[PDB]
Amino acid sequence: EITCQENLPFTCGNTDALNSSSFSSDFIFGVASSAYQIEGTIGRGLNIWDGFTHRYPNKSGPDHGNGDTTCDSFSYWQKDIDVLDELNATGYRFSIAWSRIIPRGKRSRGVNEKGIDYYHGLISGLIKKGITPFVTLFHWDLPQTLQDEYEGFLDPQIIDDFKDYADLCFEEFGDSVKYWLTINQLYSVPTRGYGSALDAPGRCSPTVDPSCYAGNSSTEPYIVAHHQLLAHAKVVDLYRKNYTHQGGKIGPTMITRWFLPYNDTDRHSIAATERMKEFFLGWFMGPLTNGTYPQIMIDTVGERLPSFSPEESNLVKGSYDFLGLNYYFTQYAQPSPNPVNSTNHTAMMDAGAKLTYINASGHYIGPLFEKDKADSTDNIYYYPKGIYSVMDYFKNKYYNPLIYVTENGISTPGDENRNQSMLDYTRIDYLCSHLCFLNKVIKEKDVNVKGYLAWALGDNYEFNKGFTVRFGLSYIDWNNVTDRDLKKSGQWYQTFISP
Amino acid sequence: EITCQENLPFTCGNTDALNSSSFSSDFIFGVASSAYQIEGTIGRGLNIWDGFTHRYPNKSGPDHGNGDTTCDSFSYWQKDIDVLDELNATGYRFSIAWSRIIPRGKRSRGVNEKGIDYYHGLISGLIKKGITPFVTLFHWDLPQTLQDEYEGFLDPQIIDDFKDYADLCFEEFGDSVKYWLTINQLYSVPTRGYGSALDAPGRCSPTVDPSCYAGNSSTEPYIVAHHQLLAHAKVVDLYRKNYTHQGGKIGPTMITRWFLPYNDTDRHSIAATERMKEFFLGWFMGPLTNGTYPQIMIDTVGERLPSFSPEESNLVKGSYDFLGLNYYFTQYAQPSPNPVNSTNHTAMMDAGAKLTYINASGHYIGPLFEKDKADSTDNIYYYPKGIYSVMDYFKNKYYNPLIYVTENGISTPGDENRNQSMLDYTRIDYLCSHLCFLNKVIKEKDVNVKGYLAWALGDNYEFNKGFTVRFGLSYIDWNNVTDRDLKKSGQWYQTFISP
Ligand SMILES: *[C@@H]1O[C@H](CO)[C@@H](O[C@@H]2O[C@H](CO)[C@@H](O[C@@H]3O[C@H](CO[C@H]4O[C@H](CO)[C@@H](O)[C@H](O)[C@@H]4O)[C@@H](O)[C@H](O[C@H]4O[C@H](CO)[C@@H](O)[C@H](O)[C@@H]4O)[C@@H]3O[C@@H]3OC[C@@H](O)[C@H](O)[C@H]3O)[C@H](O)[C@H]2NC(C)=O)[C@H](O[C@@H]2O[C@@H](C)[C@@H](O)[C@@H](O)[C@@H]2O)[C@H]1NC(C)=O
Ligand SMILES: *[C@@H]1O[C@H](CO)[C@@H](O[C@@H]2O[C@H](CO)[C@@H](O[C@@H]3O[C@H](CO[C@H]4O[C@H](CO)[C@@H](O)[C@H](O)[C@@H]4O)[C@@H](O)[C@H](O[C@H]4O[C@H](CO)[C@@H](O)[C@H](O)[C@@H]4O)[C@@H]3O[C@@H]3OC[C@@H](O)[C@H](O)[C@H]3O)[C@H](O)[C@H]2NC(C)=O)[C@H](O[C@@H]2O[C@@H](C)[C@@H](O)[C@@H](O)[C@@H]2O)[C@H]1NC(C)=O
Ligand SMILES: *[C@@H]1O[C@H](CO)[C@@H](O[C@@H]2O[C@H](CO)[C@@H](O[C@@H]3O[C@H](CO)[C@@H](O)[C@H](O)[C@@H]3O[C@@H]3OC[C@@H](O)[C@H](O)[C@H]3O)[C@H](O)[C@H]2NC(C)=O)[C@H](O[C@@H]2O[C@@H](C)[C@@H](O)[C@@H](O)[C@@H]2O)[C@H]1NC(C)=O
Ligand SMILES: *[C@@H]1O[C@H](CO)[C@@H](O[C@@H]2O[C@H](CO)[C@@H](O[C@@H]3O[C@H](CO)[C@@H](O)[C@H](O)[C@@H]3O[C@@H]3OC[C@@H](O)[C@H](O)[C@H]3O)[C@H](O)[C@H]2NC(C)=O)[C@H](O[C@@H]2O[C@@H](C)[C@@H](O)[C@@H](O)[C@@H]2O)[C@H]1NC(C)=O
Ligand SMILES: *[C@@H]1O[C@H](CO)[C@@H](O[C@@H]2O[C@H](CO)[C@@H](O)[C@H](O)[C@H]2NC(C)=O)[C@H](O)[C@H]1NC(C)=O
Ligand SMILES: *[C@@H]1O[C@H](CO)[C@@H](O[C@@H]2O[C@H](CO)[C@@H](O)[C@H](O)[C@H]2NC(C)=O)[C@H](O)[C@H]1NC(C)=O
Ligand SMILES: *[C@@H]1O[C@H](CO)[C@@H](O[C@@H]2O[C@H](CO)[C@@H](O)[C@H](O)[C@H]2NC(C)=O)[C@H](O)[C@H]1NC(C)=O
Ligand SMILES: *[C@@H]1O[C@H](CO)[C@@H](O[C@@H]2O[C@H](CO)[C@@H](O)[C@H](O)[C@H]2NC(C)=O)[C@H](O)[C@H]1NC(C)=O
Ligand SMILES: *[C@@H]1O[C@H](CO)[C@@H](O)[C@H](O)[C@H]1NC(C)=O
Ligand SMILES: *[C@@H]1O[C@H](CO)[C@@H](O)[C@H](O)[C@H]1NC(C)=O
Ligand SMILES: *[C@@H]1O[C@H](CO)[C@@H](O)[C@H](O)[C@H]1NC(C)=O
Ligand SMILES: *[C@@H]1O[C@H](CO)[C@@H](O)[C@H](O)[C@H]1NC(C)=O
Ligand SMILES: *[C@@H]1O[C@H](CO)[C@@H](O)[C@H](O)[C@H]1NC(C)=O
Ligand SMILES: *[C@@H]1O[C@H](CO)[C@@H](O)[C@H](O)[C@H]1NC(C)=O
Ligand SMILES: *[C@@H]1O[C@H](CO)[C@@H](O)[C@H](O)[C@H]1NC(C)=O
Ligand SMILES: *[C@@H]1O[C@H](CO)[C@@H](O)[C@H](O)[C@H]1NC(C)=O
Ligand SMILES: *[C@@H]1O[C@H](CO)[C@@H](O)[C@H](O)[C@H]1NC(C)=O
Ligand SMILES: *[C@@H]1O[C@H](CO)[C@@H](O)[C@H](O)[C@H]1NC(C)=O
Ligand SMILES: *[C@@H]1O[C@H](CO)[C@@H](O)[C@H](O)[C@H]1NC(C)=O
Ligand SMILES: *[C@@H]1O[C@H](CO)[C@@H](O)[C@H](O)[C@H]1NC(C)=O
Ligand SMILES: [Zn+2]
Repeated sequence: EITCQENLPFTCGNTDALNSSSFSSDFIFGVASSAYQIEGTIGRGLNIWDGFTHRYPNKSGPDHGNGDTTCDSFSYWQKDIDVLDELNATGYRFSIAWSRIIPRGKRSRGVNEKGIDYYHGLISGLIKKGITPFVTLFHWDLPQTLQDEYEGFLDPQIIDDFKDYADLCFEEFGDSVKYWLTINQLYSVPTRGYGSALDAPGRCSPTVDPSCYAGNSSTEPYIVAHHQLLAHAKVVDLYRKNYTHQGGKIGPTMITRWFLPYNDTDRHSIAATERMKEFFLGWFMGPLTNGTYPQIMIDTVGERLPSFSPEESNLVKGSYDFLGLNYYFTQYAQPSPNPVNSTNHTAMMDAGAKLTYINASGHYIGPLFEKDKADSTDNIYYYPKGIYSVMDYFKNKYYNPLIYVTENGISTPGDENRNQSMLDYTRIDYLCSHLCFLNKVIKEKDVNVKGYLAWALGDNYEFNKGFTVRFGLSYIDWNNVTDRDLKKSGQWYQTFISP
Repeated sequence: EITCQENLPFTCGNTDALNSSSFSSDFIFGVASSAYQIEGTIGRGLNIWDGFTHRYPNKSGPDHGNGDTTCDSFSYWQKDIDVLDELNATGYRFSIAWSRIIPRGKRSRGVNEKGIDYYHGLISGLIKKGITPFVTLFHWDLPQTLQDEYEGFLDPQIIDDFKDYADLCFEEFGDSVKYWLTINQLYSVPTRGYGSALDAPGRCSPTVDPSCYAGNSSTEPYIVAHHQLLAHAKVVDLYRKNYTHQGGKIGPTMITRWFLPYNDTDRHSIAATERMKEFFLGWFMGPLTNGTYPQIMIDTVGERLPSFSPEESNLVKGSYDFLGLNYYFTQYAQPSPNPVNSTNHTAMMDAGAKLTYINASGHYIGPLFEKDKADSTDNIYYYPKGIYSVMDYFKNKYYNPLIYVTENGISTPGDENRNQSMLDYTRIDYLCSHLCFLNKVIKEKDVNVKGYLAWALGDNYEFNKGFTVRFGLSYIDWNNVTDRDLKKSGQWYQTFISP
C-alpha cells in the first residue's frame, strides 16, 4: 500500500523510498522544453510570440524579457543533450518552431533547409544517447505571416497550413520521431490569446484590455478552440493515413487541473466544480472522445459555440493515439455570475465559476506554487493529489486513454542569486510529491500512464514572465548562457532515475 | 566668393563665418530619424527588420543589437520634440512604421487606431513648435506578413498593399503633413536586402552567403528595384490625384554618392566612374525622369532587367514633386570584371567597377568617415565637395529638381565613453564642411535645394551595426534611454541655426 504526502514537509526526495524502479520497467522519465522558450530567433522567421512580446513588452514579462536569445539552444542544443545524458533520461519533449522550418508559414513558399538540418541533428543526437523524442509540432509559435494574413487560428485557413507543416515534419523527421504532439495545451491560446489577451496574439474585447489590437473575448475563444480541434484532427488523420509505416503515435496536449468545491457541502459550489471540469477539460475532451462539445457548454454558450458537421465530428472523435497531459495545480470552484451582455464578457465567464486556492473555511489547498508580489492574495498553491485525481478522471471519464505526463514543474524566483537558485529544494518537493501520487494512481487505479516529462530541462524564457522566474532542473546564467548546470533538483532527479 | 575646405583641419564650425543666415531665409534646417531605429516594438506588429535581426543576429550588428527597445521614442516622442525645440529646428524627418498602423500589412485586415494616434500626437506636437514634418512612408520596415505571404517587394502584389497603406497615411495625416517621402534610399533594399543579404529581408544566391534562406543576387535586385519604382509611382499618382487638396509635395529618397576616377588619366577608370553614376544614380533617376532605365544598364543587364510597359513608363516618369537626397560619401571607381555566369554573381557587379577611398597614386579622398576594425583597408573616408558635385549633377542631368537633403551625418564609435561621445568634434567638422559646400553649390550653381536634415536626431539602432556606433546630435544612455542630451555637435548646430 502506497501512502503519499499532501503537505509540507515531504520525505519523498529520498530515493531509497521513491525512485524509477517504483514504476514499470518501460516507463519513460525525462524533461520538456519548447522552441520559443529556448532556441532564440537566429536562423528562423518571426512568429506571433516575437510579435506579441515586441508590440506589448509589458505583457512579455515584468522585465520585458523575450525569446530573442534566451538560452540559445540554437547554438547549444548539444549542451541540452548533455543534460539529458547526465540525467540518464529516456525521454525529451521539445517543439519544432514552425517559423524555423517554414519561415513564410505556407509550405508552398519554400522550406528552410538549414532549419530542417537543425532538428535532424538534435533528433539524431538524442537517439544516439538512448533518449526518446516527444515532439510538439505547435507550441504556440505561429508564423507571424499567418496571423497577419488571416489571424491565424481565428480562420479556417489555418487548417490546411497546419496540415502542410505537419506533413513536412512527418516526412523529414518521422523515420526517427515516434511520439508526436500536435498542439500544446489546447485551452491556453483560446483563452489567454483571444480572451484575456495575456498571451499571443493578444486579441480581446476593447473593454477587457484597451491595448488589444482587435478581438472579441466572448466569441473568439470558441472559434479558435474549434479551429484548433479541426486542425489537430486533420493532422492526426494525415499521420495515421499517410505515415502509418513510421510506427509512431500522435496526440494532443491538454493542460489539466483538478477542481474541488470551494465549499464541499454547498450544492452550488459542487455544481460549479463539475461545470469547471466540463468547461476546462471537456471543451476539448468531449470533442476528442465523442465528436461533440459538453452539453453544459452547448446550453450555456448557445450561438457562440460552433457546430461540427457530421464529417468534422467523425474526424475529431478518436483523433489521438495517446494524450499528453500537462499538470501543475488544482483549484477550488465556487459559483460566479455569467454576464453575457456585459461589454467585458469573456468566454471564461461562461463556466459560471470563480477559482481560488483557499476554500470557504480558509484552508489553502497545499504548498506555495507561485508567489504574486503585486497581489499576495493571488498566490498560487499546489496540490499533489491532483495528479492522482486527474489521471483517475481521465481513465474513468475518457475511455482509459494512453497517457504521457508531458509537463509538470514549479518555478523559483529570478530574484534569487545563483546559490539560492541551485538550492532548489522546493522543486524537489514538488516533483517528488507528484511522482509519488502518479505511482499511486497507476498502481491503484490502473491508469495507462507510460511516461513523465518534467518542466523544464533548463531555465528559459517563461511565457508572460520573462526571466523573472526559473523552471529549470538545470541552471542557466543569463550573462553567459552556454552551460546548463544541474541544480539540486536535477541531481535528485538523476538519482531518482538511476537509484 | 565662397571658399570651402576639403581637408582637416576645418574652420567652418565658427558660426561667425557659417550659419543659417548664410542660406536663404526660408531654408529648412533640422534632423532625421526612422521608425525601426527609434521607436521600439511596443504597440506595433512585426516587420522584416525584426525578422531579420532575430533570425540572423550576427547581421543585426556586432553586438547583436536590434530595434526592440532602442531609444524608446514610442514612450519618449515628446523628448524628441524637445530636442528639436532646443535646436530651433524648422524640419524633422521621421518615418511611419507600417507595422504600427497596419500590423497585418493589408489595410482591409484592419488598422491600429492607437498607432494612428501615436503619429497624430507626434505631428501635432511638431507643428505646435513650428517644426515642419518630412514623413517617410517606408523606411525599410515592411510588415513581416507581407514578406512571408509573397516576399514583399519581390512580388507585384506589393504595389497595391503599399498604395493602400499610403492612402491611409494621406487620409489620416495629410491635413498636417505637407512633405512626404515614399521609399527610403531606393538603391539599398535591392542591393543589400536582395543582393548581398546584409540587410532585411536577407535574400541572396546560395554561394554569396549560405545563410540566406532563398534568393538570387543576380536577378532579384532588379526585380525589387522595379517594384519599388512602380509602388512609388502608384503612390505619387494617388497623392497627386486624390490628395491635391492637401497642398503638399511628395518624392522618393535617393542615396547619393559622388564618383571620381581611381585614375583620372586612365580612360578605363573614367569609364567605370561614368558607369557608376548610371548604375547607382541612374538606375532610379532614369526611370524617374524619363521612364526608362539607362542605356548602359539595358545593354549590360539584358534579360535580367525588367521592362516598363508604356503605361508604367508614363506612371513612373515625373513621379516626384521633389527629391530627398541622402548624401554621406564619395568613392573612386576603377574597372572590374562582370562574371555573369559565376554562381556568386551579384547585380552590383554589373556596373563593372571596383570602389575605393584611395586613388591610384595613394591619395585618400578625405577625412575618416568610418573605421572598420576587422579590416582597416576597408575604412570609409568622406569628401565634403561631393555634396557640391552631387547637387550640381542632379541639376544638370536630372532637370533642375527641387531637392531637400534628407540625411547627412557621421558616426562615432560606441566604444567611446560618454564624455568622449559628447565631445563629438569630428561630427561638427563633418556637418559644417558639408554645409559649407551645400551653400556654395546653391550660390554658384543655383541648385534648388530648400532644406537640410542631418542624420540623426539622437543615438539609435544603426542598421547592420547595432549600438556599436552612434550617429546622434544628441546622446542617449542605453542604460536609461529617457534623456536625449545635445552633444557638442547639437550645441554647435543650435548656434548655426540661431547665430
Ligand atoms: C455524444 O455525441 C452524441 C451525438 O453523436 C450526443 O447525443 C446527441 O445529443 C444531442 C443533444 O446534445 C441530441 O440532439 C438533440 O436531439 C433532440 C432530438 O431530435 C431528433 O428528434 C428531434 C427531436 O424532437 C428533431 O428536431 C431532430 O431533427 C431529431 O429528429 C433535439 O431538439 C436537440 O436540439 C435542441 O437542442 C440543441 C442543444 O442540445 C440546440 O442546439 C438545438 O437548436 C435544439 O434547440 C438536439 O438536436 C441537436 O440539435 C442541434 C443540431 O446541430 C444537432 O444536429 C441536433 O442533433 C442527439 O439526439 C443525440 N444523438 C444521439 C444519436 O443520441 C451525446 O450527448 C449526450 O447524450 C445525449 C443522449 C444527451 O443526454 C446529451 O445531452 C449528452 O450530452 C454525446 N455525449 C456526450 C457525453 O457529450
Ligand atoms: C528616354 O526614353 C526614350 C523612350 O521614350 C529613350 O529613347 C528610346 O531609346 C530606345 C533604346 O533604348 C530606342 O529603342 C530602340 O529602337 C530601335 C528602333 O526601333 C524602331 O525602329 C525599329 C528599328 O529598326 C523596330 O524594330 C522597332 O519596332 C521600332 O520601329 C530598336 O531595335 C531597339 O531595340 C534593340 O535594342 C533594345 C536595347 O536598347 C533591346 O532591348 C531590343 O531587344 C533590341 O535588341 C530599341 O527598341 C526598344 O527595344 C526594346 C523594346 O522593349 C522597346 O519598346 C523598343 O523601343 C527608342 O527608339 C527610343 N525611342 C525614341 C522615341 O527615341 C531614350 O533613350 C535615349 O535616347 C535614345 C535616342 C538612345 O540614344 C538611347 O540609347 C538613350 O538612352 C531615353 N533617354 C534616356 C536619357 O535614357
Ligand atoms: C458551506 O455551505 C453551507 C451550505 O450553504 C453553509 O451552511 C449554510 O450557511 C448558511 C449561512 O450562510 C445558513 O443559513 C443561515 O441560517 C441562519 C440560521 O437559521 C439564518 O439566520 C440565516 O439567515 C441563514 O439562512 C438562510 O438565509 C438565506 C435564505 O435564502 C436561506 O433559505 C436561509 O438558509 C444555512 O443554514 C447553512 N446550511 C447548512 C445545511 O448548515 C456553510 O456555512 C457555514 O456553516 C453554517 C452552519 C453557518 O455556521 C455559516 O456561518 C458557516 O459559514 C458553508 N461553510 C462555510 C465554511 O462557508
Ligand atoms: C594612370 O593611368 C595611366 C594610364 O593607364 C598610367 O600610365 C600608363 O602606365 C602604363 C604602366 O601601367 C604605361 O605602360 C607601360 O609603359 C612602359 C614604358 O613603355 C612599358 O615598359 C610597359 O610594358 C607598359 O606598356 C604597356 O604594356 C601593356 C600594353 O598592353 C600597353 O600597350 C603598353 O602601354 C603607359 O605608358 C602609361 N601611359 C601613359 C599615357 O603614361 C599611370 O601609370 C603611372 O604613370 C606611368 C607613366 C608609369 O610611370 C606607371 O608606373 C605609373 O603607375 C596610372 N597612374 C597611376 C598612379 O597608377
Ligand atoms: C462579440 O460578438 C458577439 C456576436 O457578434 C456580439 O454579440 C452580439 O451583439 C450584437 C449586437 O448586440 C447582438 O445583436 C447579438 O444578439 C449578440 N449576439 C450574441 C451571439 O451574443 C458582442 O457585441 C461582441 N462583443 C464585443 C465586445 O464586440
Ligand atoms: C476546506 O478544506 C478542508 C481540508 O480539506 C476541509 O477540512 C476537512 O474536512 C473534513 C470533512 O469535514 C474533516 O474530516 C477533515 O478533518 C478536515 N481537514 C482538516 C485539515 O481540517 C474542509 O471541510 C473544507 N471546507 C469546505 C467548506 O469545504
Ligand atoms: C539566377 O536566375 C537566373 C535567371 O533565372 C539564373 O540564370 C540563368 O541560369 C539558367 C540556368 O543556367 C540559364 O539557363 C539562363 O541562361 C540564365 N539566364 C540568364 C537571364 O542569365 C541564374 O542560375 C540564377 N542564379 C542563381 C544562383 O540561382
Ligand atoms: C589622386 O588624387 C590626387 C588628389 O586629388 C590627385 O593629385 C592632384 O593632381 C592634380 C593634377 O595632376 C595636381 O594638380 C594636384 O596638385 C594634385 N593634388 C595633390 C594633393 O597631389 C592625383 O592626380 C590623383 N591620382 C590619379 C592617378 O588620378
Ligand atoms: C527503489 O524504491 C523502492 C521502493 O519503491 C525500493 O524498494 C528500492 O530499494 C529503491 N531502490 C534503491 C536502489 O534504492
Ligand atoms: C502597458 O502597456 C500598454 C500598451 O501596450 C498600456 O496600454 C498599459 O497601460 C501599460 N500597463 C501599465 C500597467 O502601465
Ligand atoms: C496523402 O498523401 C497523398 C499524396 O500526397 C495525398 O494524395 C492524400 O490526400 C494525403 N492524405 C491525407 C491527409 O489523408
Ligand atoms: C467588468 O469586469 C471587471 C472584471 O471582469 C469587473 O471587476 C467589473 O465590475 C465589470 N464591470 C461591469 C460593468 O460589469
Ligand atoms: C562562458 O561560459 C562558458 C562555459 O562555462 C565558458 O567556457 C566561457 O569562457 C564563458 N565566457 C566568458 C566570457 O566568461
Ligand atoms: C542508466 O539507466 C540504465 C537503466 O536503468 C542503467 O542500467 C544504467 O546503469 C544507468 N546509467 C547511469 C550512468 O546511471
Ligand atoms: C552669419 O554668417 C555670415 C556669413 O555667411 C556672417 O556675415 C554673419 O555675421 C553671421 N551671423 C552671426 C550672427 O554671426
Ligand atoms: C553568423 O551566422 C550565420 C547563421 O545565420 C552563420 O552562417 C555564420 O557562420 C555566422 N558568421 C560568423 C562569422 O560566425
Ligand atoms: C481615388 O479615390 C477614389 C475613391 O476611393 C478611387 O475611386 C480612385 O480609384 C482613387 N485613385 C487613384 C490612385 O487615383
Ligand atoms: C566569388 O566571389 C568572391 C567575392 O565576390 C571572389 O573573391 C571569388 O574569387 C569568387 N569566385 C569565383 C569562383 O569566381
Ligand atoms: C533615468 O533617466 C531619467 C532622465 O534623466 C531620470 O529622471 C530617471 O530617474 C533615471 N532612472 C534611473 C533608474 O536612474
Ligand atoms: C528661432 O529662430 C528664429 C528665426 O531665425 C529666431 O527669430 C528666434 O530668435 C530663434 N529662437 C531661439 C531661442 O533661438
Ligand atoms: Zn526581440
